[PDB]
Amino acid sequence: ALPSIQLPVDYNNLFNEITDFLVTFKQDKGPKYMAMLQKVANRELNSVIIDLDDILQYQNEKFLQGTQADDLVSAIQQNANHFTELFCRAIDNNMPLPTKEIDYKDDVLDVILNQRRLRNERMLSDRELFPPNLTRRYFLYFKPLSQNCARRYRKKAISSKPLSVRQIKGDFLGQLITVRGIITRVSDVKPAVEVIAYTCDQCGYEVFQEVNSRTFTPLSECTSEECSQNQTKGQLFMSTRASKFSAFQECKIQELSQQVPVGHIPRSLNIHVNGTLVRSLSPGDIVDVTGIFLPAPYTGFKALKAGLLTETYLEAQFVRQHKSDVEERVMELITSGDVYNRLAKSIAPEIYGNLDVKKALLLLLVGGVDKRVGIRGDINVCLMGDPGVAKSQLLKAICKISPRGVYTTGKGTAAVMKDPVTDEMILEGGALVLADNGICCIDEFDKMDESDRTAIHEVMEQQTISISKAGINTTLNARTSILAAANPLYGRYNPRLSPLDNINLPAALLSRFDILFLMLDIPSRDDDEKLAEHVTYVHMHNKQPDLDFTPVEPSKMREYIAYAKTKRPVMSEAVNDYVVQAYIRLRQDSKREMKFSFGQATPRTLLGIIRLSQALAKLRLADMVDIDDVEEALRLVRVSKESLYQE
Amino acid sequence: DAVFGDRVRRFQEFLDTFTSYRDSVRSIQVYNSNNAANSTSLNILPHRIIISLDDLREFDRSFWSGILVEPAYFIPPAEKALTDLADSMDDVPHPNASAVSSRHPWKLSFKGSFGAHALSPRTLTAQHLNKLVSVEGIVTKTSLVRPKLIRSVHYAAKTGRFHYRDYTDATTTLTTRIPTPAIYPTEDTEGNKLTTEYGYSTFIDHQRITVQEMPEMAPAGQLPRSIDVILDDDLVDKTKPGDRVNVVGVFKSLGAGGMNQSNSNTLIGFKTLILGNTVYPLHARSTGVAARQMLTDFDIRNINKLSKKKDIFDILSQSLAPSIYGHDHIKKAILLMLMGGVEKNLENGSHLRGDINILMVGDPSTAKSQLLRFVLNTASLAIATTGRGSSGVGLTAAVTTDRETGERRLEAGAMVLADRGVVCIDEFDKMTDVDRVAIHEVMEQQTVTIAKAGIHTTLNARCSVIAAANPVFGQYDVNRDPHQNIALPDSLLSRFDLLFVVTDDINEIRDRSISEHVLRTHRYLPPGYLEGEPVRERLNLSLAVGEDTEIPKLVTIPFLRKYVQYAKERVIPQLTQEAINVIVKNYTDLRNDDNTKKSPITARTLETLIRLATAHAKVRLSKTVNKVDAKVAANLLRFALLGED
Amino acid sequence: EIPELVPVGEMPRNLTMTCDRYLTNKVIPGTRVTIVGIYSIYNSKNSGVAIRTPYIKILGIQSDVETSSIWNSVTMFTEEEEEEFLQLSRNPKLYEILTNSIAPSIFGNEDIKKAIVCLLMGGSKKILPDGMRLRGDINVLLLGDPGTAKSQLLKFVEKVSPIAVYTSGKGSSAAGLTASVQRDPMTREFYLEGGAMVLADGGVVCIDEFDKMRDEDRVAIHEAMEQQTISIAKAGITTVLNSRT
DNA sequence: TTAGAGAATTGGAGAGTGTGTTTTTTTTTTTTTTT
DNA sequence: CACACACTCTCCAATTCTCTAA
Ligand SMILES: Nc1ncnc2c1ncn2[C@@H]1O[C@H](COP(=O)(O)OP(=O)(O)OP(O)(O)=S)[C@@H](O)[C@H]1O
Ligand SMILES: Nc1ncnc2c1ncn2[C@@H]1O[C@H](COP(=O)(O)OP(=O)(O)OP(O)(O)=S)[C@@H](O)[C@H]1O
Ligand SMILES: Nc1ncnc2c1ncn2[C@@H]1O[C@H](COP(=O)(O)OP(=O)(O)O)[C@@H](O)[C@H]1O
Ligand SMILES: [Mg+2]
Ligand SMILES: [Mg+2]
Ligand SMILES: [Mg+2]
Ligand SMILES: [Zn+2]
Repeated sequence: ALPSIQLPVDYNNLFNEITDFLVTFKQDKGPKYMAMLQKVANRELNSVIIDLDDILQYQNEKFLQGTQADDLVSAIQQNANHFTELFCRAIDNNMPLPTKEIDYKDDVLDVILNQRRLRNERMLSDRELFPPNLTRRYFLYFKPLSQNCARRYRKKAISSKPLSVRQIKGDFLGQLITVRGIITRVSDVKPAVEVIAYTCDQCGYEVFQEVNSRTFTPLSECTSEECSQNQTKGQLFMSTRASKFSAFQECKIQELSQQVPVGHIPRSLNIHVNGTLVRSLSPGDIVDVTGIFLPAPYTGFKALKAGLLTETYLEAQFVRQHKSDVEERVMELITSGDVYNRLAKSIAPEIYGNLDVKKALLLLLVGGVDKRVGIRGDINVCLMGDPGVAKSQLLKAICKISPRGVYTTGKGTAAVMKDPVTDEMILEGGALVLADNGICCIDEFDKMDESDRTAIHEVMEQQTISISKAGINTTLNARTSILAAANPLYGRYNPRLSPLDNINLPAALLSRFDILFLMLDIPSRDDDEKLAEHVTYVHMHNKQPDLDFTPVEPSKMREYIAYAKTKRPVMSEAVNDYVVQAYIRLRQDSKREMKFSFGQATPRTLLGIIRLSQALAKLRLADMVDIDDVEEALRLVRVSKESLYQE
Repeated sequence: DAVFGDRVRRFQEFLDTFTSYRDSVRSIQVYNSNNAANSTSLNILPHRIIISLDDLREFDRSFWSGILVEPAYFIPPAEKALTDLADSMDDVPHPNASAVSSRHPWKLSFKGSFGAHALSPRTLTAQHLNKLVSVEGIVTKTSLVRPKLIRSVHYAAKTGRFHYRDYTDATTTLTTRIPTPAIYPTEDTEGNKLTTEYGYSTFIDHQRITVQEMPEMAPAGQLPRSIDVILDDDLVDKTKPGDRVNVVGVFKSLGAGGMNQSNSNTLIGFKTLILGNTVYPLHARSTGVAARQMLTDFDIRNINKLSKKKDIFDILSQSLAPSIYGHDHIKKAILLMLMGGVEKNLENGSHLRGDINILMVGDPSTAKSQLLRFVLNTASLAIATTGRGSSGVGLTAAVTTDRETGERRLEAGAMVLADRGVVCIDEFDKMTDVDRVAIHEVMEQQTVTIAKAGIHTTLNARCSVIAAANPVFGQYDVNRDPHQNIALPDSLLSRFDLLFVVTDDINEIRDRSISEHVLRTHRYLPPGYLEGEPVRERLNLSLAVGEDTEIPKLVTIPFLRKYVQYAKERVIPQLTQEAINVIVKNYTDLRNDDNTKKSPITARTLETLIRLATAHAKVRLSKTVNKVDAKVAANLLRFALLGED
Repeated sequence: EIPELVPVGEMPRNLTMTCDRYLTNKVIPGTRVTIVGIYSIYNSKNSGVAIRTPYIKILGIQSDVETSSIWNSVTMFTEEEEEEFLQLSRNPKLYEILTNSIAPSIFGNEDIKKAIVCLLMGGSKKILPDGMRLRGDINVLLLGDPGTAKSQLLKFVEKVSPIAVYTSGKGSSAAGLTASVQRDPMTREFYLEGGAMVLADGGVVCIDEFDKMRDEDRVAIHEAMEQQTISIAKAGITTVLNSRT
């Protein structure tokens, strides 16, 4: 038998209080929630976000005038699933009639309403039928309590404290909690059925079946009164037209590396977003998901197979992300600060020296626009450098400021197919596709195998990576700007040896790079002293030794690229002339020098010069490409070439 | 159930006699009440009382023997007595509408002396079944914490009444009862529909760790044996793999083991496992004390007194490995590595590691591996690794499948388990190149990344690696640069703070000194042993389970470990300008010097200088770095690079 | 089955056996035993028709090398034979008796026989207070011209020693000499299986044809010879076994 | 031959005995032949 | 383990049948 227990909650009084709250609450138009229900009746909104701050304010207001409440906020944070049904029932009771001419072109549910009502009425006079969830066209959610900063939050308001996946103990099941973590795997949207709309071949009667079990059994038996009394034994046919579906997405939230105790492994927690919250979560997110932590049961046969050990999921209710005024601000900064010399030092404030490398990194960050083909607007630079030089620090600084920027190493791109056996997903990405409209910081570029060599070669002159797993020949758009940080083999760079001999990169791949910098360290007497002072100051004060203008926000570069991308600075005819004689004399001096053959100016150097000039004008208003721009571009190109011949 | 009531009242009398347990229950209750009345707080004390078995034996020997011999009949009554005691003396506050329904029985934990029950997973035979035993060993696997149902509370929306239902399993309750199919009752007795009330039900966490005997305890010629403990509630997540542990619990069996028609001659046995009641974390290889050794006020006073010595660094260093003659600078570097520099979690994602890495490359038989073994035996958390016997998967993470839950899971490798510890990689150069990229990544950014089997995580490996390597040839060749002597890439040698080169130069005075020292070492006789008697080991030091100016030349190893723990926990040195002057002067001198042309000096040596100076500041217990700290760090680094003195 | 009893061109055949109560933990892998058992039958459900897996139910085990451990990690020597050993130890020519009885068929090689006696007895293990231990086992290498009876000496040492494993350098791998990580067919869980240097724990392992070992296999013996521990970090396992060989 | 009182049989629901699942080969070592 | 399927065991009232009915 089932015993009985005494619990002081009194659901009926709570329901009366709930109805009073939905009727008699007006935030400091009429009532807020009545206005929301009016909008719902107009079919202009299908999300009743029941805030808990509002319920707390309602309780506080009625505390001074009768205390006509039973701590609802503390009564639904303990059991939220039942109160979702209570709120839905209270909304159906107080649902206002529409106050708008809503088109009813697709009124299948209304058609079923009136049809079944007429069929019942023609015999009711003898001359609930509809499930409560079937009629609802809204989804109800809970917004957790905000910060209290008062004695009310005396360790209470468990939905106020963002927990981690490890701290979600088993005794929180059924409560309305919130977790903080990084999404890792969000599934595709699937229509989860809430109530089926079986129709019988005879007897005319359709019987509905509410289901929340992840698995059900079709009725297929006309148990209707007419069918049973006539013993027709009719079978039932599903009608997806008259059924009710809710979009279902099954996310999965991990925990941040700062929440994991030492020696442990990050945990994970399944999230079941459904309703209007679908597609609000993506794998590259850090969120504070608020939901009801519920024990999904192993209903079926593995049920008896396992036992009391349940599996849990978080029925998400509210997702809070963490991650022309700006145009005026950046315009004013342009007027005040010299972008050319300021943004360069802003990229790597904690990295001393190598200013021209930073200037080239600005051009890569902006990049010219030459989408028209006959070509490409992606700037690629490689820093051959030297062991012990802060190439990796520069790469990380670029990654942390460049939108859609990723950092990766040669030895641990490409792509993998169908990683999980169960779901059997198709065409999982890699590292180059993630930085589609961004930059890939390929550290240890020399130590990167032939497969990735071919992959990056395809990406570099195709902007689209492809696979040939099972003859599908599918491709992934990866228009990523490439930033390489290869380092010389046999340790330190040898200036005497030829540059391509020092690093195991084929001349075919290196020659396609728009600009190349060889930036090696030399033991000096003053540069090292300033470097040591800088690093030690950073260690003391945890902040850079600020000695000049150091802008921080990257939105200025975003504004510049978005501004001049539509502008597309058109090159001048005199510019084209000066660059054709520039190529002529460059090739002439390349011959007369031939010392290292890693120079012969090539059509690709002209394309790189054009795109660098385009990027420079793209930074400075529109159509600024003139002699002034091309002189700086050619100066940068010549300096980069000379860098290969340093000392 | 007259016997049940008799046991309950006898244990109530015992609890009344020894008022310390009542005081502990009162303390737990007031702590919970104050936390409930007082915010970003989650520290709630569990409903668990640790009773000493010695007190129970002295009070009622019959009850004590019943607990130790047939706990399935004596522990439930004692737990019920404890629950009744806590309820009677409870402050009877206002209900929270959940504690009334959610059961919170007061569990019991035991300590004290066990005698014949102080066992190990190898010596845990079938004659110990259904008895309360304590097993000591190393945790190797830990299942995922998965909540399990023990009571479901239902609300019938037709009578306004609440109906519950208790659930029992073989792994939850000691006494055997009819298992429940774990299906919620969807209909009442009187044809009423019921809705399950989550949040008024009761779920308890459930974990299944695996404890195996210590590898050094295994008999000659056999691999360690393991047992499976089933921790639940407050004892979940108390242990992680690699932890030396001492689990107290009831050695239970389950199943029909054949005897089910399906098996007539089949000769399989029953599934046996321990229902853990207590987890006591003995650690640090000292066989009886925790890794975080308790610090008495006398010990802290003595530590502070010794920190004032002018040559505390020399005393601590020379006291590290007294059996290893010479290698004073390597000992100093090892001690500095034991208390690593402060770790800087800068903004914009920057992260400056505070762990010191030491590489020792040199001629054979120069105590390169005995120093590693000593670091293993001394550091609070050290993991032994060898070049040949370790793969990248075995060093970072292995994608295995959980057996308790049946799903894919990551298992921490040998160099994630050593998080916040040290890794002693012996025979470093023998590692295969495919298995060397992993340690390169870890020493680079101190986190491993996993991208296999549809798993994308980033485990934390903040370990300081000390490695011993051999030259490319048999012995170090002074006629070649220190690049072709070592078979490792410079991109990997750059991650080692100190690269000590040891040479077995053949002298005559030094050879005499070393021979005399080694012969003195080989004549050592243990205190409780006769001459010419083999040194048998029993390690049966488990007499009890649970917690039951000055200028010395050499400090004892346990005191050295206490000092290291105190220095790591307490003092967090901060850099100072007076030390930075020395640091920058020495770095500039080292960089642009003719003799240092062969040296690989880069900007990393500056960070090494800062880390060594901060470590030496930790040695002095000074909360700030001084000129002497930077001077000593510079001298040590100069010896590591040049080696003149 | 005994290697000298297998038929011509046949692999050795295994046989599942069951102990019970006081006959358990009585033998260790590698020991040669004589069993008095009941050749019984059980139908394991794991591929013909009406087939039955055979096994022996042990009723008595008569090893020749003592029980688990050596003499069960203690002395199980009858008083008469202990007195015999004491009488033997007082023999003034005990060294010559032991030397002359090491491979009596090998002419000469007196020094190698003396070194083999020293190897069989072994040194004395020490464990210092600071933690580091000093091994007490002797390793002997026999270089020389072919036909000098090195392999015969190794084969005899494999007999006289209470615990011994004979392996050839050619047919021997690093994971098969120290410890092999294997996957359990049923439970899908990795576990270790001891190699030659674990089977010969507490004894001597004779590695014939030493110079034929692959360069990456001979290295695995470096730790197990001096430190006398085998460190494994593979497939989520992290243990430091013991090999006092 | 017709509207109506008697025998005689057997199909459609249900008591019940025994079934049938969930249930898995990924990833990681170790070997071996070519490369 | 238990819920759902397939099916042997088992069983009375509506459906057929032939002696006595109109
Ligand atoms: N110009 C610089 N300014 C500040 N810190 C620097 C500078 N150059 C080097 N460093 C320091 O050098 C370290 C980072 O150097 P890395 O970029 O790792 O050298 P590396 O050339 O990448 O080494 P690898 O792995 O052989 S490529 C950090 O400790 C930096 O603080
Ligand atoms: N001094 C000896 N006394 C007796 N028999 C001997 C002696 N020297 C050699 N032999 C015999 O000569 C053969 C030597 O073969 P092995 O000893 O097996 O090979 P080996 O001596 O190890 O040389 P290897 O292995 O090819 S380097 C055996 O048949 C021995 O019995
Ligand atoms: N400086 C030293 N002082 C004392 N003993 C030493 C010293 N160097 C080597 N030994 C002895 O050499 C033996 C083996 O040393 P080991 O750790 O194998 O060195 P490696 O690993 O470099 O070969 C040890 O037992 C140790 O006692
Ligand atoms: Mg780098
Ligand atoms: Mg060594
Ligand atoms: Mg031979
Ligand atoms: Zn029908």
